[PDB]
Amino acid sequence: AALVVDNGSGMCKAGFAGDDAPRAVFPSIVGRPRHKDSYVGDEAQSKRGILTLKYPIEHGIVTNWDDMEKIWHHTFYNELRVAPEEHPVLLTEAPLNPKANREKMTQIMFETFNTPAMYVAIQAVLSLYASGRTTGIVLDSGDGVSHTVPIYEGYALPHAILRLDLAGRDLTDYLMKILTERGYSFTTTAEREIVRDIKEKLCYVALDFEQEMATAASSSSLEKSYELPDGQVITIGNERFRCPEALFQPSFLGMEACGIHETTYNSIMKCDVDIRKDLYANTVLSGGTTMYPGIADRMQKEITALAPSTMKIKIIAPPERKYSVWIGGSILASLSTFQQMWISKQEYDESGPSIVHRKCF
Amino acid sequence: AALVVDNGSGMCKAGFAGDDAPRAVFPSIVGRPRHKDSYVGDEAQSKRGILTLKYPIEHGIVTNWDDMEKIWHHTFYNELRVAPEEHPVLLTEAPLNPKANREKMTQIMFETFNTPAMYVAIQAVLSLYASGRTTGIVLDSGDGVSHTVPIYEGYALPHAILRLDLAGRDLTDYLMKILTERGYSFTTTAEREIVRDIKEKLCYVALDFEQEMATAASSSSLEKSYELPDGQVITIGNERFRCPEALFQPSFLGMEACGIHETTYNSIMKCDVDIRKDLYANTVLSGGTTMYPGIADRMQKEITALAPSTMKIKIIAPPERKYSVWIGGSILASLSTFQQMWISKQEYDESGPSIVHRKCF
Amino acid sequence: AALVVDNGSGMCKAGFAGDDAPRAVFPSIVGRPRHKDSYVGDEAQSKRGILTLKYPIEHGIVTNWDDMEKIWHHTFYNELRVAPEEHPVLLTEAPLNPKANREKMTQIMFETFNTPAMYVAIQAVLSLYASGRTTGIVLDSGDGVSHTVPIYEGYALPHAILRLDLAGRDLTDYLMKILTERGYSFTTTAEREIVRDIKEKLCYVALDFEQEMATAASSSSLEKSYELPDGQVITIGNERFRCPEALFQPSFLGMEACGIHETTYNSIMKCDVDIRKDLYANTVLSGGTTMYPGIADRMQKEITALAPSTMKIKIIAPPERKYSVWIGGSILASLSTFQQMWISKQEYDESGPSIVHRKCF
Amino acid sequence: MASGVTVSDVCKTTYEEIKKDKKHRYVIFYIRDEKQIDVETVADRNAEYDQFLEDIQKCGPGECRYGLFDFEYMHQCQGTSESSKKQKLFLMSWCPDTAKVKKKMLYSSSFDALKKSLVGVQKYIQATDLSEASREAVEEKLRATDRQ
Amino acid sequence: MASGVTVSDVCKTTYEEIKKDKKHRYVIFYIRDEKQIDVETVADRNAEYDQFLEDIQKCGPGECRYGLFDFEYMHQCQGTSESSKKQKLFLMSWCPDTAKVKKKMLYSSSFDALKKSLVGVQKYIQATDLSEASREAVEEKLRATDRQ
Repeated sequence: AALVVDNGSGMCKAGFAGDDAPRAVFPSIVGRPRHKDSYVGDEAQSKRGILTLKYPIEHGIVTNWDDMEKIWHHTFYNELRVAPEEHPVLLTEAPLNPKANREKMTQIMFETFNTPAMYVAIQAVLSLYASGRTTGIVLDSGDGVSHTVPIYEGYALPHAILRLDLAGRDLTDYLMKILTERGYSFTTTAEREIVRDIKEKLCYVALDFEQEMATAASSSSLEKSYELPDGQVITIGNERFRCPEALFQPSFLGMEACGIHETTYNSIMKCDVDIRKDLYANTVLSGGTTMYPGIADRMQKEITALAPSTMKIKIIAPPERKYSVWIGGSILASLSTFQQMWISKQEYDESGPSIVHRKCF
Repeated sequence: AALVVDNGSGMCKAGFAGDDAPRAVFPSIVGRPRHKDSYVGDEAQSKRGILTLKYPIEHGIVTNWDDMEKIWHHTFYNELRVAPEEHPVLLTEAPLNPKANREKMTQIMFETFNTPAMYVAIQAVLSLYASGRTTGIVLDSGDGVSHTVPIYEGYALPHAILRLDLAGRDLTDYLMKILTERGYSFTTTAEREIVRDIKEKLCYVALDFEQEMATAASSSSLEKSYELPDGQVITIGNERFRCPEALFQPSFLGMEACGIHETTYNSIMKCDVDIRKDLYANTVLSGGTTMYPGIADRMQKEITALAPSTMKIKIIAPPERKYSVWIGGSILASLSTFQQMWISKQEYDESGPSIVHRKCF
Repeated sequence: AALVVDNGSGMCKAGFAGDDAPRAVFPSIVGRPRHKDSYVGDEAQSKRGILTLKYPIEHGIVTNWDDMEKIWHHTFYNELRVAPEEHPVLLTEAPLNPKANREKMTQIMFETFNTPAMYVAIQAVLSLYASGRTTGIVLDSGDGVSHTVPIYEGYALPHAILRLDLAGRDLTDYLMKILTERGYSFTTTAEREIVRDIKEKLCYVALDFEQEMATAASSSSLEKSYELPDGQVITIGNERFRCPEALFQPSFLGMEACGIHETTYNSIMKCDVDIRKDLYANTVLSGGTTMYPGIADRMQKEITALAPSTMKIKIIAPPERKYSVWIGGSILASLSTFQQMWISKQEYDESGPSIVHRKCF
Repeated sequence: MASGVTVSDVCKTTYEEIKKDKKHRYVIFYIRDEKQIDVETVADRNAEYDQFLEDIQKCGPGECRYGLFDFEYMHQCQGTSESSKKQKLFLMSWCPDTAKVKKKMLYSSSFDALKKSLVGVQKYIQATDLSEASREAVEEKLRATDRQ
Repeated sequence: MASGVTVSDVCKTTYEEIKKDKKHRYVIFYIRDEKQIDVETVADRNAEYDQFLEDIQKCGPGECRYGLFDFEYMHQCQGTSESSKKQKLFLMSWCPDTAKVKKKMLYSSSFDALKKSLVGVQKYIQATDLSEASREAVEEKLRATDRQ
């Protein structure tokens, strides 16, 4: 079975082709003692009090290759417990990944991990295909970054790809801040995970933010309780929908950026007029940060308001969209006919790392 | 004369506008018998052996309004001995105070205490203005909490405000602990006040902590004596500078937080690049916990090390910074031209508690 | 065989590694004539009428090194009748022992007693390990002091260690007082030992103190008799359980402190949320003052009431807990593999007294 | 605090066979002659957790052991209808309350040596009775580390 | 221990006039007919402490009284160059050593009644001679409560 590795800014997802879900999901972080020489993933996270933590992927782009190799090492040997030299490997990449990074990735797989074959796939394209479409726009929002990626007949349109450096991690921080305003103080990293858990379980996107604020002021109907690990029960009110509102209004975080609905709209407008209709009618949500209840409806509403009146708007929110990228890769790599599509070690030895551009794009 | 009330987490400061210093300074605590129905301030503190003591303000935020009303009642009738219905009242608030709390405060002043007029001012902004500046960053450290508050042209920048739940009270506790290690045991609340007194009289911030530790190990030159109320003389050594070191190294208290120098730096970095230069050149210290000898120099040194090399660094430590917030309010409220700036009872009756946001911000 | 010396505030325990119990147990006191130049241990105690008695260890901390050397001299030459220069020596220390004291101890062993090797171990850690655990919280209550010591994976958590200057000696004094109220007068030191004996033989901890008081008032079923050395028989009633109640309610002694159950709880709460569950489920009792019948049940009850409802509570009261610290040291030091763990005289000569921090912690 | 007890090479080898090669499901360690941690029992890859509990206790109610287990459980990510199989290695210190103090001291003071020798273990579990070693108890501990 | 002596309403009224209204500086109380504490002397707001000492002793060297005073003094907060005016109410029990035992017993056993009736007094002062009632002595006691 081939190995499938989705390289996220904040989370690494890894498993075996053909599986319905990744086997391993862990933070993409490397920790080193402030005063093993290094810790990776959950282990690093559990020792965060004494470690300096770094992310080798920043907003979808690998910026630290030494640490990235450690992440992959940890993925293959510690999480999946396999020898990579025995398995073809499919890796995902973010949109707009530099060519040099792609080549470096290819080099490390063949030369450092000695994989027999490898393939690189764009995260947004996998997600789109997994939805049965070849033409549409993907709003991909993970832990570290959000992208709008227009795709036409299977080809991403680089000129029209937009990036918002706002995603799940930022929202967790934001929630921490506004909970503090309510009187709950979460100051430690461990506590941050608790807040993340609160966010993922209790937060939602309001259809009408102002109306929801009014409701929250006049009634306790929107309040939910959360039991902390120490047994204390806290009550969360309008923080539930204020937190993800930051996606639509980045100003909540002090960012001078357009929200995800406007960004999506702007991405479509950067495309040729003849394909815009298709993009409006095929907006696919992907990534963990798109799992908020109500987000699809809110997107539908907001895009309808921005688009020409005659335009059909369709937001697609697959249920499995948390792992859509990985699932797409898993299915693809499990096909017997896909075996011919791999970059082989032999091909790499003959053509060098630049072969990745010919075989995968 | 208007009344000025600075609402601190640990201390309440109150007096008359135009005065050079508050008339009353007392603990912001309410005590109730464990087995008058309640005691406030010094009285509560003097009976602490038989009372359960609570702070209605936690880290700058009012969390108990019933008790807060008692504090104010005690302020007006017991400490200042005035009828609040005859005096306009200026109240201070911490940065990031929730809107709801501001409104509640406004409601209580007009409806419970029947003040003819009131105004709310942000503590850090008052301190900055009192230094003749409208742009800078304030390190406000009181009894219960420390804040870094960047201010640009008179407006606090909420996204860049950072909080450290470490201040004077924590240091007093810490000093108690390390004195115990030396063989002095202070276990009672009364004794805690003694330790506070020791801290405020004898403690200082070392420019170089490691060097100072070495000096303390090799010589008794840094030792100071303190006469206890019972006549016993104790000797304090390296505890003198270890105690306030906790501000720069919160790990001394077991806290996973950045020290006040790093926090200040981090606050500046959260601001727009174009105003950072102004913030570096205008760092204002405010609050009782900033009264340690050497703290300004230490801050200067530490920020210089963190900031770009071309950056001018200026730490401002006004002599009156213990009460800078109150003094600023006192002066402001004493101006004849300020009379037009008050929220009047009439305005409150017409617009409700939300008027505070329009008139004071 | 190595020598094992447990340095208690009130009692010194000493013997040979591998033994099941200490060979010598004696008061840690030095006496000098008010008007041999000095007497130590039982000898000092037997001459207490004409001697001024001092404790060189106060609440677990050595405060008088001259006297401590006499105690050790007495331990090696008088009690164990061995030459320390021929034996490695394991010494125990209380939690939060100052580094300087540790170094001084190390210096005295190598330079004054010329031991070939030495090791220092923390009392609470030894006790925990002796129970087969590496993670838990130890309630260590000896003659002079009680500690709650959270330990995680073999490391004590200094920030969460709490001390109660109430233990066996205080209880003996208290019992003397309340027996006097019943009409029995014990005024001499010799008589105090009798009271200690009464306390250790007859006293117990009530599960429900109020109910037990009611029972004692309505029936003589709780009364026990004790024959004095002169043949007189005295009857002890509700003093039997009032005395150790002082551990749970220090107010019985006029102390403004939390009882041992609250102190334990408070210690746990000072720890990270992720380890609290382990601490609740692994509370180990250690020390002579924990030998009261019923104390484990009472602790179980009280902690259950304080802890979150979902929390599993387990109190561990080993039968040998009177000497758990010493036994742990005895076993450890008897292992052939432990020989590599000693600080050797050579290492000390090369590195000085600071070597103790590297080799033992 | 350390006993000075060493870890045999076979322990490291067996550990690699479980972690990397997935040749075995679990291994039980014991301290030989109070001097060295060694391998007592190695179970095949298809062995179940119940067998692990039986093996770790097989030498009597007062006997202490260490156990390494490659634990498999189903994990459902919030928001996804799909359960994925997770595998985590844990290392258990088994020191029953019925054990003698000497044995308890020996095993507790030697545990760190074993931990340091076996790099990559996800969770360390302390157990003194079955309530702490049960499948449910262990799984709960392992899940507590699951990145939401 | 209590004598059963009651406190007149006028005492409470006068107390409020001093504490809240700042109408008067101090008041001297006495026990009328051994039955009730009542107001003897009320001094204007501008009265000084020396006058208070004179008034409380005015009835003779063996006479006991109670005195309430709104005491003003300058307080310099550590670290601040600015002295602020502090005002604290104290209640003094004046029982000179020269007083007869009966009077001493009466006033000492009635003091608690007065304390309970006058809520908000910051400091209670016991004085048997001038060394205990002097401005310096009183100020020292009042400062001892000053939050550093």
